[PDB]
Amino acid sequence: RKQVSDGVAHIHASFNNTIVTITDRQGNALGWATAGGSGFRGSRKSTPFAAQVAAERCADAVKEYGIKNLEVMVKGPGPGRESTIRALNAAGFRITNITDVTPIPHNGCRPPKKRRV
Amino acid sequence: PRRRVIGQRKILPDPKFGSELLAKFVNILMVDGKKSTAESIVYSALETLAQRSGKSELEAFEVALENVRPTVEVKSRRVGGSTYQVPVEVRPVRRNALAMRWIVEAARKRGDKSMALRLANELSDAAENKGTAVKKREDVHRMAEANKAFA
Amino acid sequence: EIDYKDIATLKNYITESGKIVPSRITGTRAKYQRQLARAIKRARYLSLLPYTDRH
Amino acid sequence: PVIKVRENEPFDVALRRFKRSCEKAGVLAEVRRREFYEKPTTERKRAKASAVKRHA
RNA sequence: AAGGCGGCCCCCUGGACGAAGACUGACGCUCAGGUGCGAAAGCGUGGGGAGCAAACAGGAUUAGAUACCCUGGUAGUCCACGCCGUAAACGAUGUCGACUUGGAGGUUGUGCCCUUGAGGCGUGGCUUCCGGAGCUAACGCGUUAAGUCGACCGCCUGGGGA
Ligand SMILES: [Mg+2]
Ligand SMILES: [Mg+2]
Ligand SMILES: [Mg+2]
Ligand SMILES: [Mg+2]
Ligand SMILES: [Mg+2]
Ligand SMILES: [Mg+2]
Ligand SMILES: [Mg+2]
Ligand SMILES: [Mg+2]
Repeated sequence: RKQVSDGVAHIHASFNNTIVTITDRQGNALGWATAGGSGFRGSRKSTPFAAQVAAERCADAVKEYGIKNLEVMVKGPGPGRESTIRALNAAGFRITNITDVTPIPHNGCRPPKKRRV
Repeated sequence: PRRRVIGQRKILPDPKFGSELLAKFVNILMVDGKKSTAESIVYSALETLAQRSGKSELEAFEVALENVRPTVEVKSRRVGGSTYQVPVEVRPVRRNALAMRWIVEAARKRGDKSMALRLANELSDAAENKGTAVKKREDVHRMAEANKAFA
Repeated sequence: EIDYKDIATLKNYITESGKIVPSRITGTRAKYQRQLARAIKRARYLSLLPYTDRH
Repeated sequence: PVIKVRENEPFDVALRRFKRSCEKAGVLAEVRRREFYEKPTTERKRAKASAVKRHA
């Protein structure tokens, strides 16, 4: 609909899932897509292939605004940390800046108990 | 094949045109150890294929095999309990070995009158890349390009 | 001999991300790697030095 | 880790330079570490065990 | 001292160690009784409550699952003042003192030698690994002794019962 061209690619890659959100330089959401929403579950959900198809679906629902250049921002671990960025460049984008924004406390909150498995 | 690093058996070339690649194909179509009734179906499907495509019996098979020839395949590997498909690039000798195998097996699943017809029409459907033989390469391409991260 | 004010000398003992660099990599004496951190922290407070590569 | 893509530099190299900037900083190292709580007796045990291992 | 103690800054304060001399003149060691300190949980009153999480509820797993896993979650964890006085409170080694080959480090003082944007030689305090004599049932310990001696105190006397 409107024009933007330069934006920000935001990705929340967690051990369970990967959320791909395409936003502008200010922080306003343009469009999004996730691995869970892509039509995968459990095991298939937390794979780099699912993170690949999420970036593919995301680029489609946003090219109506007409984006050409975007600076990637990586949050958290798990698969889809790299496979998202790859599926993004090969889809038709100029990657300006890749940044890791994984939240790291300076010893604050007590984390949950260790899983006895 | 743990310690023993073996080579490969170099089977005698074809009695007709002299190609070793065809001598492999006849051994693929051969069943119950009958070489006399195996090469007889392969030459009858070569004669009927070149006649209804425009001669060149050496090259009319070369058009049908390049389409069914794979470039990448997957290998099932249990790393941490889970089975991960690893994409591995196939060797030039094994490239044709699978391409020939998908022609014989797709023609076997056909409903034609004879194997001379089943094979000749399969080599015709693979030269235009619109059959069971080219699809087995297509599904092998979709599975290799999906697991492209664990390369 | 070490000071928080000397932000020039200090900028050599901190990473791309801002984190203080261990004595193992710096090859510094034990006594001073302490004096370093106290100063890096001191200057960090007085915004003569950052905390994170985000700001 | 902030990585700026340079002129005539490939996407392949810029990604590989970022993965090495993360490896340098301890991104996935601090995550697996802070995923669950570890008692002071448990970390004092790891610190003592890793000193024993740092004796070749 | 042990318990224990970790962002940065100030105020108050205890101990340790080194250099140089000066002063006191055995004022020392140890200690039943006694007195004080003493992790966590727990208790009382009053606040505080983000995260975590006994109990509890729900969802799963299972033959069952009053568990392990998941979703929630109360006490508690935090502050103040009181109480409790126990831990595998462990180096499972009481305190003090004297003596007895060595090797590589770590930390912290100080005496000196050099043209020094570092080292060279000593001399004290603490700490880690290996190891000699010796000791030990063996494992091991080994000048930070579990060696060789002395002073004093605690304690043991088959297992279950307890
Ligand atoms: Mg006198
Ligand atoms: Mg209370
Ligand atoms: Mg729970
Ligand atoms: Mg109560
Ligand atoms: Mg007791
Ligand atoms: Mg020893
Ligand atoms: Mg011995
Ligand atoms: Mg008894």
